[PDB]
Amino acid sequence: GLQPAVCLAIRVNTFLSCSQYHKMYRTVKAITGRQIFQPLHALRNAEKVLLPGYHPFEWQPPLKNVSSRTDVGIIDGLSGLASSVDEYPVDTIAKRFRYDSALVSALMDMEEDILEGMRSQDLDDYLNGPFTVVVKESCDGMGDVSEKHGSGPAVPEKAVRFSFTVMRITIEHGSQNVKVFEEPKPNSELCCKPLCLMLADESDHETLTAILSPLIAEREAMKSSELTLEMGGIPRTFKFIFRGTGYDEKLVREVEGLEASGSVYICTLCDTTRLEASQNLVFHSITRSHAENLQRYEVWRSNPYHESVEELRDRVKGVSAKPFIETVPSIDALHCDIGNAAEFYKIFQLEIGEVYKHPNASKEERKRWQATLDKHLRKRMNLKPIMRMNGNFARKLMTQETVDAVCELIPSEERHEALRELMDLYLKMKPVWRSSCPAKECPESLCQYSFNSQRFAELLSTKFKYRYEGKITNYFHKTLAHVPEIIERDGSIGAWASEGNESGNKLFRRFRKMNARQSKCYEMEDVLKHHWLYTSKYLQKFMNAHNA
Amino acid sequence: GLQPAVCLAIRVNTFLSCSQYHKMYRTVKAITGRQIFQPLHALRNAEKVLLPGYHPFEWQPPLKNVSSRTDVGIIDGLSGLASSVDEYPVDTIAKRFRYDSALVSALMDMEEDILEGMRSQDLDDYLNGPFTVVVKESCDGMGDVSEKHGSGPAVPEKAVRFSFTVMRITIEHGSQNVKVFEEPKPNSELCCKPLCLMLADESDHETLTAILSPLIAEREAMKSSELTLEMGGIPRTFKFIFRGTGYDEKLVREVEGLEASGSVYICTLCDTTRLEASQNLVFHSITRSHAENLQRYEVWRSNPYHESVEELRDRVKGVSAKPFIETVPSIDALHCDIGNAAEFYKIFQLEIGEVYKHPNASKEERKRWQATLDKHLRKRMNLKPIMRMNGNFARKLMTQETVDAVCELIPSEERHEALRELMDLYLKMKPVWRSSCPAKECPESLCQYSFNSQRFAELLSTKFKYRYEGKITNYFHKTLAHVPEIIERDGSIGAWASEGNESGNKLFRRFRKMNARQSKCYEMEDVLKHHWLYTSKYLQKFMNAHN
Amino acid sequence: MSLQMVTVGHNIALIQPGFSLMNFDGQVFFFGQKGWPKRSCPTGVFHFDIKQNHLKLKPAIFSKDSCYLPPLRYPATCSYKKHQYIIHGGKTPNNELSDKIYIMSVACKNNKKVTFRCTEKDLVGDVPEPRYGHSIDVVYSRGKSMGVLFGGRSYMPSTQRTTEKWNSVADCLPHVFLIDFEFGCATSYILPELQDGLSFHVSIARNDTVYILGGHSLASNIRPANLYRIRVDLPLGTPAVNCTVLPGGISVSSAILTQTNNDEFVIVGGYQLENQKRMVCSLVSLGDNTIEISEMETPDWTSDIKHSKIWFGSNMGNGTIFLGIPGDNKQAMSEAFYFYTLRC
Amino acid sequence: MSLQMVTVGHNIALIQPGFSLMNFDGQVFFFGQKGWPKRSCPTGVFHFDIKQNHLKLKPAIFSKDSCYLPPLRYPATCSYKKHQYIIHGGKTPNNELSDKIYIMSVACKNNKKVTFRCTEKDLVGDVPEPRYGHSIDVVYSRGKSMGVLFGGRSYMPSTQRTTEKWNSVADCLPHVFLIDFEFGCATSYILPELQDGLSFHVSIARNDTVYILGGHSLASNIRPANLYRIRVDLPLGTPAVNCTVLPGGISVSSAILTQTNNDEFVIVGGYQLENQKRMVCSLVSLGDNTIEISEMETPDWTSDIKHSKIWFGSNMGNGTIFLGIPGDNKQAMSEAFYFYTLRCS
Amino acid sequence: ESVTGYWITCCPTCDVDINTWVPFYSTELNKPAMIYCSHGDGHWVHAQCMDLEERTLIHLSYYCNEHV
DNA sequence: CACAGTGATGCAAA
DNA sequence: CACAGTGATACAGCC
DNA sequence: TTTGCATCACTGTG
DNA sequence: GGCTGTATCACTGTG
Ligand SMILES: [Ca+2]
Ligand SMILES: [Ca+2]
Ligand SMILES: [Zn+2]
Ligand SMILES: [Zn+2]
Ligand SMILES: [Zn+2]
Ligand SMILES: [Zn+2]
Repeated sequence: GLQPAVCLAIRVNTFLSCSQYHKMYRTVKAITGRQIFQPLHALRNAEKVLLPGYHPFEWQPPLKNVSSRTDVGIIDGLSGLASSVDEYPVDTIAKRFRYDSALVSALMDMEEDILEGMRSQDLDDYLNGPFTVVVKESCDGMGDVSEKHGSGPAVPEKAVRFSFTVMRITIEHGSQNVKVFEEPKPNSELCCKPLCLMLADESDHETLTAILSPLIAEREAMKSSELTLEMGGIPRTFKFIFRGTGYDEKLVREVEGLEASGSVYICTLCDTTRLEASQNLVFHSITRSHAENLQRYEVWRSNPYHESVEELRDRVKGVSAKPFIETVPSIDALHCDIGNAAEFYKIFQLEIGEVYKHPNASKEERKRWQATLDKHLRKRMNLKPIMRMNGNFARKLMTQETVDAVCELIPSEERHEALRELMDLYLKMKPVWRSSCPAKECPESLCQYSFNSQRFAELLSTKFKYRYEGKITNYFHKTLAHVPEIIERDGSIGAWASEGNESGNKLFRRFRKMNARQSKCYEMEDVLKHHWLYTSKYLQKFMNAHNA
Repeated sequence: GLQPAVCLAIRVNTFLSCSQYHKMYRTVKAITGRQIFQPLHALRNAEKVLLPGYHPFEWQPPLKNVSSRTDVGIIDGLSGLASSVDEYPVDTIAKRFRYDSALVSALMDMEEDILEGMRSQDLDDYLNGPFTVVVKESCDGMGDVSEKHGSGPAVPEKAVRFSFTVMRITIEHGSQNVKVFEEPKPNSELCCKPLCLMLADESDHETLTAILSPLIAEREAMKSSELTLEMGGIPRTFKFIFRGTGYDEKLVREVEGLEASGSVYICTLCDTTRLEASQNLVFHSITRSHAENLQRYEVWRSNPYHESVEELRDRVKGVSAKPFIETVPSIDALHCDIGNAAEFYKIFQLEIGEVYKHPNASKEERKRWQATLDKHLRKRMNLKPIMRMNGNFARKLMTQETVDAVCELIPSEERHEALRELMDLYLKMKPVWRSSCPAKECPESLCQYSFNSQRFAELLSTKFKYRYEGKITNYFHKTLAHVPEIIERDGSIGAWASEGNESGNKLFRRFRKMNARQSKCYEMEDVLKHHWLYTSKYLQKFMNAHN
Repeated sequence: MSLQMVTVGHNIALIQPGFSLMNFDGQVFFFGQKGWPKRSCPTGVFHFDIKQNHLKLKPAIFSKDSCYLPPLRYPATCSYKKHQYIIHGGKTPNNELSDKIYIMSVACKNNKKVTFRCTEKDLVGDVPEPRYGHSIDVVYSRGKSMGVLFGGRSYMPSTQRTTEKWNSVADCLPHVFLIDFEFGCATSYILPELQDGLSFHVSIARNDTVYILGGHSLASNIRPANLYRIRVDLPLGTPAVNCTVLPGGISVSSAILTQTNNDEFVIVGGYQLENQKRMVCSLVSLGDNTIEISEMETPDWTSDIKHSKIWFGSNMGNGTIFLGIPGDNKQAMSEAFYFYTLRC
Repeated sequence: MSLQMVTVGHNIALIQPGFSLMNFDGQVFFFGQKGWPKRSCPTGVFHFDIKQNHLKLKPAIFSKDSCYLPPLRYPATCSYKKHQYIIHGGKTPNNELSDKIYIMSVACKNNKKVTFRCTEKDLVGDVPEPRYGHSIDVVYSRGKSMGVLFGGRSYMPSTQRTTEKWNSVADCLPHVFLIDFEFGCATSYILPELQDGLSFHVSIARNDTVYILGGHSLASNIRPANLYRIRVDLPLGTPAVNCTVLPGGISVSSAILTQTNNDEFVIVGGYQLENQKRMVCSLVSLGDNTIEISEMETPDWTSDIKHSKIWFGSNMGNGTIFLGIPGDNKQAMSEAFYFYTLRCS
Repeated sequence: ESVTGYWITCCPTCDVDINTWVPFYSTELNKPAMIYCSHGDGHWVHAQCMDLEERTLIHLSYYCNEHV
């Protein structure tokens, strides 16, 4: 005996396609003689409960511009966009859920953990007090996604994924809010529920807006409302406080209405010129918001003070487009680490070439330096040369042994000491913006942060002025300035990182190849459904049922 | 209670990694209370009798320069190549089986198949006659294989795969030979048993020969010998016939010592030049052979007649290297089809712009013609532009619907009939060299092949003389001239193709990142072992236990 | 009609379907690019310069007293006469309709340089709802100049809009709007002769009449061959508008109109059916009170144009039409269009 | 001594470790490319022209009587005075040893083009076994000229070679070989002072003596610091060969030799240990009966050389050594090796 | 890339990075454009690193910042 | 005439 | 301080 | 009522 | 005494 739910959990979690599962079931049944595994149709029937559009729910007050039906599943991402010849050409296949249905399905799946945590917090398991659900949104733009032969629109070779993850649930049982659930691994791919999958270029602003507008409309509609849902008997009420902090820097620039990623304004958190950032490096403040960006765009369009182009650009600091997604200003840990690793790699390249003294940069010497650095790194730290910069190279490059090996190629000893001190300061600052709870895991490092940042800035301005005099990278500016304020505001930076969505990209790329139909009108639907089934805690609980 | 062999077969053929199988077994045991699935160590113990190097065997006479041990498994592909600083740099990691042990294992895993084949033709199961087995050899060079971080050799981003597939076994009863076994899917990826995996560039002659020399020496030793094995409790004697046919044109030119890439001499079977092939187009023969190439290289090196460079190359017929692998002269069906499809694509591009009427054209105009063809090939045939042509694109482009769709772009209806006739002739010729048994499958198309070839050549020389007057592509020459005879000699063309090795490349890519340790000193051996297990008929036949 | 190919430089990606071409003193200007303005040309208006069959797009800087307008995608554009371009409606890159009137003129022209002035005007009265794909013309009568605006496409009203069909469109009401730019007042008239809405039609501006030909009714999914004549009388009191249906019309949608000669127009392009393009060109001869439409010679279309699925374009104001064909071959390639120029 | 970088054209891939450089009346030639000869240069020999620190490898055309020799990766090469070069042994691109002697001379020289004549000579008598990395020199005594060949590395004998260790390399016997080129004969001599085989050593050819320094014995995996003098006398009868050990030797393997001035040589490059490169250069001063080994000033090496794992090179014969470092990485082909020229005064 | 790999540090203050490169001038379709200088042996440097304008780059299409 | 998938749908069988 | 693998080996523990 | 297998328009390795 | 379960090693891939 083996239940259909358990069979589905095994099949989904152990990366088995339907054909492979059918072969396994057929062989087991034929050889043993008893039906250990349930049939594929039974599994498909049993997989409908977990998917969206099955449980009844109510919204009080009723959602504005959103239908009241509670039986809607996978729907077309175009949202009825006109495909007529006369109108704007449409070359994009997209599939998405409804946001409210996805949230209600996620809450129904998490029901068991919610009740278990409520019991563990010494609270009676029948309260209907208004909860508070925190969901982090992520939007990522992939590349090198090959198109398929067949009839249909000439879709591009890049995809866009929009997903959400439930981070925290709190309930009021007095003068304080008690937490009943918290994700143990926020960046794990096992908790990143896809919501929309489209095949369109990230920089294709028109198509991106046309596809993603309904989701933003739903999110704005249900920011101020309550959701009543029957959970474990009693109906209970939930509230939602969305927090989108998973986008990368370029996508934040594109959706927040800011200018191109290369300009005189180089921060999505504050409004500071590159020269001012380079000359200050320490003291700033967070003074940017979605409503402020909307007002800035309105000022830019209306030109109320009748100013020229330069004066107008100074007045509206970088905003030249109307924002359409409300993103909380945040620092992405993964991309910050990647950028810092690339910066330190270039710093090592310069240092091993004696730029401070006798900087006779030769067209051949500039490549000799890179070649010798790459060979030395391969021989000592076992790192191969890579064109781009990824996370593992960053982690293996920021280690102290990397600087110890690089110092063998620098003739001077003062440069050795300066580089070692800089690397030590960076490594002391890193665990503050990467941990899931800085106030409890690295309290000394969290407290001793302003002094370390000031020393880092002073060293970078004194002993490395040959590169940073009127020029500081955006990630360096963010790390030096807005780490403590953002930690105080949110609680932990890194728990809201984009690692979950990046791993969901890998899961998407695997499923599109070996877990879905190969047609052009069904691949996105099948991939979305299988991904949602994969990120189900009810199914994942069986795989860990061995130990209790 | 599933047996360990059954569990191993399920895990191997369902593409389940060891960790995933462990999770499934743990969950099933915990939630059922009975050990339905056998554990990982039981599976590993049960898989031992399947890898090469378990069964005893004998060689009579003993193989020259080959050890007599019968317990050698995965060995180092470098074959003890010197790795000191003074010696030539070594930048490759390779793992290989011994050829004799691999063939012993391959013959042993099909004991039930051999017995069933013998019973199917009314022969005693205790026969000890000399089984003559023909083994097809394939070698491919892949590209874009990512290097891994670590310490050791700086391996390049390319790999080379060597594989063999047992084709058929014949037993001599009375005075006639009868086929005990015959592969029903010769090009299938399920019979592509690997022998040597390495990470080196295909066009790296020094490393390629330094790695592949032991295998060729083993094959030469095994060519004149016989193998005594035990099957069903009876001793049996086996003789081997090796046929190397999976090589592509570039690899066969590089190995057989011919001049690389395109040159004056274009075919690997005859001695014709490009101009002679373009002038005749219908009549040739087969004269190339390994011994002939060796003699040609010796003549080239010695220069007995004291001739200049031009005369010496004319006398040597394009041989400028010493061959080291005996590759049977043949045509690869997959690459022949791909090349012919590319040539027809180019012909469509030229005929769209009416080159036959306009002698010259500009680069922008040619690009516009190509863009028009690519755009129009999507509305009607549902295709997309591809940088390099592939098999599915070829099979879709060679249909009559494609010429019907491109017909409505040629302004003149005079060219429509010529293009349609050319396509019809190509489609008549294709099944002859694509079938696995032309004589018993398409006798009508096989009998009338010379007439179709002559009509095709006349059409090319009369209508399409603006591209094929003085220059005919090598694959077109092979198809038109060298094919009515390879069918008579060997028996089929598509059977001896590189499709199996090309499909096994996909399994190699999957296993490298899903069923192998992530390290620079274990990945090759893990991939080799898992591929050999995946290509085991004893494990395969359990999955078809229902029928 | 002469057909030539024009090679576009490094600003090719800036040309997307639905753009607008303005004619100022013999010069051609381009508006309605793809995406929000970059830092090279923050204004959003370009100097469409075509010479020896080569196209260049140079930035143009607005004046200090101008409003930087967003990039529209299907505005209703009309000329006005001391020469102005009045644009209404359109779609911003964020896929939201705009209901603002922009008047664009020239402040000062330097040596091969032109500075524009853009002024936003707010309408009062029965203001037209946000829409795109409509037509606006200017009518002069008895010394008074007004504007006539017809219907187009629009999103569903906020009281009937659902996120499952957020991007769905519907034809606006067939009412006729009369706009006075002197005080910016709009009055709506419902004419019994107009019952089914139209979109992507052709409007011709005579002395005191506006002629409407072509269209695509969304509700019935047809392309009626109905010709309408809207006549506006402008006495000292309230204006009067009368609509008359006339025979001899043609069926076309999203066609391109050019003015080769006085009392004469040329219609090129369109879509007779969903996929059957209108390869024929029409000649419209206008009189003081009578009009006629005839069929002219079909130009020698190239191979790519005859087999293209969609085509767009605009009028350069000098008897020429600038029209494009999608490349449909983009393997990380910048060249995605095959622009051509046609001369009548 | 000064070090200067040199850039190669579009055929840099033709340069591989072990390449031989030949000198003919001030002209530099390159032999031993990578892979079999292509259509551009069927002969396999190239003109190595350096102009304003830029390297060009031009094609060369053999004569009518030439024998087109296969590329050799580690041949033993010596000069002989019509000036000619004698090449013995080596490894062919098919990774098999050769046992043939090639004599290369200049037939006719025109403007910016040279024609070579290659002749194959077959040895008789106790023919030396195929080997690579050995040293052959030319000795003139009492008006008669012969050649002295020392041992190197070879494969296992054909009756003791197993396919599991096919590419295993073993040192050859320390027997010395005397070769006569007028009649192409050979004779082997066994000496008591030589008991362990040596490979990748340095040979100096004086009037009637051959000096052997350095080496690498694979049997013991050591690099002895031994200096041997081989004196060959050519009377009317059979030749007499004696060997003598001399204190003052150095330990080096695969070292590069150059001749700067008369009765003076310079040793640059080589390996002292497996993971260490001999960064010091040595000066050898010849004499009537004694030689002097001294240490010269260390050249200002670049940062890439001092921290590289291997390096190779050859001698141009004009006091300039052409050396190379396997720089960059195996990636998109933007330089695979880095080539320097060292001028020793 | 071919033989024109633009990913090389133009100057000590070379702000160009492969990970975060963005088109500043309206001419870099997929890869940044580089300006060649004939001072000494000559060298290719990124256009953005020179702090030039779009019009200046168009006019150009030499001594670099450290060579003037 | 490459071949083993690939998942949902639908009709036939016990 | 990303995280779920990737397989072979060795050793503690239980029926 | 629950199982089982055929069918459709595609894939990837070239 | 023999089968079972789990820690450990140096790496991966999506960025
Ligand atoms: Ca990304
Ligand atoms: Ca291949
Ligand atoms: Zn900031
Ligand atoms: Zn031939
Ligand atoms: Zn730069
Ligand atoms: Zn310069």
